[PDB]
Amino acid sequence: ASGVRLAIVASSWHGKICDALLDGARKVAAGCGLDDPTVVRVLGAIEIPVVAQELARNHDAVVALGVVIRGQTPHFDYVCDAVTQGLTRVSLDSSTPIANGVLTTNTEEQALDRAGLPTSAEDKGAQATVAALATALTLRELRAHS
Amino acid sequence: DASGVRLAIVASSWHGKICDALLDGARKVAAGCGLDDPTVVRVLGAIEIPVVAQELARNHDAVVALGVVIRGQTPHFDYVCDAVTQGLTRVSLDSSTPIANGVLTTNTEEQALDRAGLPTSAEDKGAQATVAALATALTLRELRAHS
Amino acid sequence: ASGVRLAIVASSWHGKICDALLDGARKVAAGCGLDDPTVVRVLGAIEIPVVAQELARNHDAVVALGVVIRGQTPHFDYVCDAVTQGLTRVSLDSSTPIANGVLTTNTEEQALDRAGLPTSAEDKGAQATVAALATALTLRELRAHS
Amino acid sequence: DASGVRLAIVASSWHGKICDALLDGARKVAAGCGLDDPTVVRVLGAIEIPVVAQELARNHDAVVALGVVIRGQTPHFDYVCDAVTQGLTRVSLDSSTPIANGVLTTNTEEQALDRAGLPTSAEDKGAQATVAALATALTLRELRAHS
Amino acid sequence: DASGVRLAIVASSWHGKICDALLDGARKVAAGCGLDDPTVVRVLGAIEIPVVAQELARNHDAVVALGVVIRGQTPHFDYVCDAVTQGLTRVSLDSSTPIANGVLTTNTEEQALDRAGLPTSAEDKGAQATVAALATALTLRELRAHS
Ligand SMILES: O=c1[nH]c(=O)c2[nH]c(=O)n(C[C@@H](O)[C@H](O)[C@H](O)CO)c2[nH]1
Ligand SMILES: O=c1[nH]c(=O)c2[nH]c(=O)n(C[C@@H](O)[C@H](O)[C@H](O)CO)c2[nH]1
Ligand SMILES: O=c1[nH]c(=O)c2[nH]c(=O)n(C[C@@H](O)[C@H](O)[C@H](O)CO)c2[nH]1
Ligand SMILES: O=c1[nH]c(=O)c2[nH]c(=O)n(C[C@@H](O)[C@H](O)[C@H](O)CO)c2[nH]1
Ligand SMILES: O=c1[nH]c(=O)c2[nH]c(=O)n(C[C@@H](O)[C@H](O)[C@H](O)CO)c2[nH]1
Ligand SMILES: [K+]
Ligand SMILES: [K+]
Ligand SMILES: [K+]
Ligand SMILES: [K+]
Ligand SMILES: [K+]
Ligand SMILES: [K+]
Ligand SMILES: [K+]
Ligand SMILES: [K+]
Ligand SMILES: [K+]
Repeated sequence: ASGVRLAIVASSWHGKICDALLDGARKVAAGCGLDDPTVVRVLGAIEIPVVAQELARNHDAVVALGVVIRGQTPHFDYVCDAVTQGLTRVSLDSSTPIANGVLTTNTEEQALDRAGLPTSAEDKGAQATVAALATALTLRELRAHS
Repeated sequence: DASGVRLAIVASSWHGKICDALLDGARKVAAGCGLDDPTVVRVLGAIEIPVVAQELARNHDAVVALGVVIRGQTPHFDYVCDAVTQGLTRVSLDSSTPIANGVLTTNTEEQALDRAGLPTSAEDKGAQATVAALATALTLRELRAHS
Repeated sequence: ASGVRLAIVASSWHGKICDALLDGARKVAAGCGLDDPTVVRVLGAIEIPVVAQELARNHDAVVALGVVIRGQTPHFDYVCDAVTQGLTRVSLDSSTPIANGVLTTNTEEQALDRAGLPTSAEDKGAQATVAALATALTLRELRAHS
Repeated sequence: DASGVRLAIVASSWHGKICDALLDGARKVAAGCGLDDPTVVRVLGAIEIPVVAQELARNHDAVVALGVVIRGQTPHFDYVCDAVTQGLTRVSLDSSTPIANGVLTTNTEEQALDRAGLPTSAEDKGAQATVAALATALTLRELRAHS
Repeated sequence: DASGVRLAIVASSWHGKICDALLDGARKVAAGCGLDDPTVVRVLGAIEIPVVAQELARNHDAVVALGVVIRGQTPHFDYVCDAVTQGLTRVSLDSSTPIANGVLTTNTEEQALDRAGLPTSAEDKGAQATVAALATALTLRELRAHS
């Protein structure tokens, strides 16, 4: 996976968790032979798909990272619905893997357990990057060459 | 700073007070970021927002949507919100322009007041949405083509 | 408001309420100077989007009126889902406001109370027309002239 | 009259008895409206309906989709009905052709029988879906260009 | 005899044993139908399927999608299923190609095992998806232009 162009875009709402998710992503890339990928920051999860649409015109793969926790209003449902619609529409418009590494949890302890911190049980940020990179290599084999 | 961006705000009128509070907080962030007079447009309900926002998109770098939708005794709450979701998301990708979602979705009237930026409110979503739109407009400019 | 082309498309399912909706829309059209709007009838709410798509080709605003009441099956949810997706896609393809005056209630007494009958609480049929006319008048001032 | 309209019907196969009962009511209405032999095509499941409906819309004025989806023990039910709702809605507007939704969504099997047009049923949705398609086509015919 | 049709299969890897069980059933239906060597591609997750299926569609008459999504402790379940539903439905209509939906969605692991087609399973949904893709392909072939 040395010749694949990778991009990462991560939101900033709930800072501590997002930094953990970006850390797993970066570590997976460097171990797979990719030094410095393109990393872009945004404020919220709803602003992700419009930045990924721009990034897909120059890269082989995009990894989107975020965290959305349930509150006391039905606001949770609609923030997650946009990300679902947006990323799916960007993937098929540009024929590029967009990996969804956006966490959707009920409590904030669950979000901490899936970010890849010292005592976490999981790192879905690392999973997402492996997902994007493997797909990119697959598309390269299936396409016109040699 | 964000002095060079073209910004538009579109806000509905259903529930006057809360809408007037959301517009107030949005205007204060715009002014503090260097933008004195943005394009402000009023509409009746939240369903009319996406079509007006599509018009603003072909002349602006950032569009901010403001409104309030409170749950009644019929499932009418669900489908008003569903319309705003699909509309604002499709507009954003057709025009390659960030559209901020600052339309409140609450169960009670108290909650809606508490997130509107009034004297004794817990937060202001209208101010939050305007920061979301300007910052994403500045990012796209850096990513896009310049000398 | 007299220079506005206005089309109204009303469903037939639950006849009594539909005619109450349609006459509320008529009164507020006539009061705003528009004596004779284009009125088209359809049977089910599902058939509204396709007819509105046609009416958008030579009108400034379209109003959609209907009634959907919940039964013993999840059928209620999918009828509303179609209406939501259709009118949203019709408004954005033709850059025309399409007012959503389709009533969605749990019991029948609720749908009567929102129809604008002699002793009802309010009239959503009139509200939807004011919504279309005002938005049409807004798009007029924003667009090219003179 | 109403005999100038060309009609197409696509019905899935999942659940034997009920699909045939839906097609029967559809067939009765068409012949009663002057249309003796409409284009009938069979598919396996409800997910395969949209893609055949897209093909039939290229030389027909109206298309009727028929089928049955009954709830099981997994959330599978929700996602079969989403694909049908999304698919047909896209097809109807792409081709500017009415696509009638006569696919049943029920919690039990006894509910799906009662709405299929059987000897002891309370109603028949297959007949209602066809009427909806023919009427809408005739309306579009009048609204569109003719000498 | 479906010896003429060009078939592609795309199967995710999340939950290894079940994804092997799904693909085994799909290969066997293809082999009995006269199709010896189909195009088999693997991916990591279910979200990754629609984009690989879109590439496969440019060169095949039908595509089969296989995978497993089991519910957890967070609302994550709904959203992974939502993306698969939207993606596949849009791909099938864009390309005018049947895309069979053999991605399992269950509440327990024991339920996903029972519909995969193991030695003691109740059913095999992998085989069911392929039969759906092949039959629809032959139908579109009959409906489309030929001398
Ligand atoms: O196929 C999957 N089944 C699951 O139960 C499950 N849970 C889960 O988190 N994923 C992730 C997978 O769909 C994607 O690789 C990822 O979400 C995209 O970045 C998956 N994938
Ligand atoms: O990433 C987010 N996580 C949340 O829990 C959450 N709650 C919340 O209100 N936002 C805002 C974000 O979705 C948008 O930027 C905002 O709606 C402005 O359009 C976010 N963003
Ligand atoms: O306007 C409707 N209100 C309802 O409560 C209801 N229930 C119901 O089954 N329909 C059918 C109608 O939307 C369509 O004509 C039908 O789906 C056939 O395409 C309708 N229409
Ligand atoms: O902003 C709104 N909040 C609500 O709770 C609510 N409920 C409600 O019925 N409307 C009307 C609005 O969506 C539209 O103007 C109307 O549907 C006409 O198309 C609104 N608007
Ligand atoms: O018509 C159907 N009704 C159901 O309840 C049901 N459940 C179910 O799994 N299918 C399969 C069908 O949607 C597709 O042919 C299958 O998913 C392969 O793409 C169907 N089809
Ligand atoms: K690319
Ligand atoms: K190749
Ligand atoms: K723009
Ligand atoms: K640049
Ligand atoms: K127009
Ligand atoms: K002007
Ligand atoms: K046609
Ligand atoms: K005409
Ligand atoms: K093909």
